[PDB]
Amino acid sequence: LHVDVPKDVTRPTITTSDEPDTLYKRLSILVKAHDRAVLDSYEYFAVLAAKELGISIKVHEPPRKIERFTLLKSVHIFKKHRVQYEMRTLYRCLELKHLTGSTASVYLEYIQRNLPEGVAMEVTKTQIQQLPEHIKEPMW
Amino acid sequence: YYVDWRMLRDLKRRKMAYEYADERLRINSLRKNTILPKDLQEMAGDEIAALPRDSCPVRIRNRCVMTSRPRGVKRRWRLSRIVFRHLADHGLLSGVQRAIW
Amino acid sequence: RKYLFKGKRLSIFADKAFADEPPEPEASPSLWEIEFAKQLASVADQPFENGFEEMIQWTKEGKLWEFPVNNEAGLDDDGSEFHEHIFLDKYLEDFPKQGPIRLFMELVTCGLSKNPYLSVKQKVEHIEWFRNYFNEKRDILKENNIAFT
Amino acid sequence: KNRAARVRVAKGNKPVSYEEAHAPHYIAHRKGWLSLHTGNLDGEDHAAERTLEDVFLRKFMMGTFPGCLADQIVLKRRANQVDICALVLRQLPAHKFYFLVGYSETLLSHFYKCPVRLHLQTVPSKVVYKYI
Amino acid sequence: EKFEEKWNDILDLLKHMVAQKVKPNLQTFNTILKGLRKCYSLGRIPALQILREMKHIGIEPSLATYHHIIHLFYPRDLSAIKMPSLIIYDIMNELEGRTFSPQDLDDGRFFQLAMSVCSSLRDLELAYQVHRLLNTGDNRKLVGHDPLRKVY
Ligand SMILES: [Mg+2]
Repeated sequence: LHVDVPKDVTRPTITTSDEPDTLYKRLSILVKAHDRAVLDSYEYFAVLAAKELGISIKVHEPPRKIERFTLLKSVHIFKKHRVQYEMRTLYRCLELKHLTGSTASVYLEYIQRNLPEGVAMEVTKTQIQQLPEHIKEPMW
Repeated sequence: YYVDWRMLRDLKRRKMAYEYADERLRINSLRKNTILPKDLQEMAGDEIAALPRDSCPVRIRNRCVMTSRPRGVKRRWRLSRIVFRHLADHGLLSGVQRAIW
Repeated sequence: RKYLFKGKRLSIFADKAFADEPPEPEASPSLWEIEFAKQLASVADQPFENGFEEMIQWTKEGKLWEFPVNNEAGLDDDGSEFHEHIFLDKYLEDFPKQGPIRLFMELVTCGLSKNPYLSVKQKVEHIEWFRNYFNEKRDILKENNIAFT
Repeated sequence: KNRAARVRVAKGNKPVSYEEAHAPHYIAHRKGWLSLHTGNLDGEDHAAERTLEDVFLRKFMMGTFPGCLADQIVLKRRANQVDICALVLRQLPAHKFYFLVGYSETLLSHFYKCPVRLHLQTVPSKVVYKYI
Repeated sequence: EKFEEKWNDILDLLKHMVAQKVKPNLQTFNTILKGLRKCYSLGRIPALQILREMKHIGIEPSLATYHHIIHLFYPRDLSAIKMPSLIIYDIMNELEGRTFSPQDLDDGRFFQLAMSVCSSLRDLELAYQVHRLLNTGDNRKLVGHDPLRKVY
């Protein structure tokens, strides 16, 4: 729009609670896909988004898995003649660090909503909390 | 309409095994142990026998959902080798390709 | 001159020192109140302007998953607790306190505690089934020197 | 000889599309996948159910747009959303397409209990990759 | 037959609303102003008094409430175009930057009526204020339906 622009765009309401926030020491995001190029683009989108929100991120490529199975090519007899099929799974792991619970929800929502088709995520949150009040003091 | 009469009989076997699962579980537990009197175990062996034969879960056969083929089926997709090959060879299965190596 | 908020007013009403004294739902929503609300919604009813507004509407209606993904969204097993699922020996009080029936029911309640696919209500039904089963077999048990209830 | 998904040679007068021209062994090499879901990835479930929905969704779209499909449809699942991307010939009037989209979307959203959207790209005529 | 009697009657309903300890709502005032659009000549002073009382009571005027005052102060079939009223300028100043929500059934009507009044006065600066109000927040949702969206 050249001349017609919103004036005061309405923004969602974010209210700070009185409950303490979760503290994630680590947050591993393992995305899976049949296509490496999609993982490269999603890795670029996710790493850029993390750096723009202040999150610390590292990326590595877990070894790929290929599952192969054999089938009978003909409809009837001709046993020795087979056809083989495979499914290739590729992995990209986004290891985030030192995240509060508010930062991990907004980031995960943003990147999960933009997860391309054919891509599956496996978030592995690692929360850190104090010791139970009972355990703190030995009681007989 | 299901594919054939063989698929219809199997469908009924699958719905009657679901109905009698709790019953056959509770009764069969009384037999798979050595802690209860053998008189009770011999009697529970007859209560399970009296249940209808289609409740028995070993009479279910995995058939192709689209052609009702009894053998040659792949359990992850529930399709026969012939039907699976038609969808796979046309690019219609997500991520399935031919294996060249 | 024609000041919108400067000048004489009707003065039939007085300043509302008391405000909204009767509650808004004085009675359960009537057809008249339920329908007027639907008409107020149509006043601001405009078509979707982009894919965001469409997804916002689907989310408000439950059609689209909420994010971040929670695999247990809306999945509460009767608001139970861990101790309810794991400690099930309270329900074995009717059974004999010792003997073969106690030894068997202990194995039954041990498995039920390790069952993640059943609710507490379903687990109790398994225990109740055996209570009625052994009651029916009172005569066979008595021959074997086992006394039930 | 292999007869699977191979549009065999005629006498140079048969117009095959890009998808039809390539045999099964070119999948993941020259041509991609028509459906993209996460159900065939490693350690993922519900492959059987996603595949059955695809078979139906293709037969439904052919009958709902009879003779108006220039190429096979592309199915894209994201979260619980389903997206159907179909190349459709410009045979029917414009207003008729709005009817079939509203109908086919609502009908398939109440049948599979997901949000379903239809994406139609109109072509003047079938696109010919080569004459075989 | 007589407006003075008719107006005094409608006021009597309002006086019984205070005897019975019933407090008026936005719709109550909107209804009175919509009725006043019949008597353009004699409804001007009464209409302003209503809006002053609306604020004192604590009811917040909605877009519909101004839509009715505009109709009453800027008649479409206005022969006296020589010296039009200036209230439209004051209203827009009052509503500058505010965001509005659906709270009546005539909220959509306001924007289409306001733009029309700008064309009659041939004031393009006022048209920018009206459109500028439409862009603040989500006011765009109250432009109107198909008949009034294309007129605005
Ligand atoms: Mg067998």
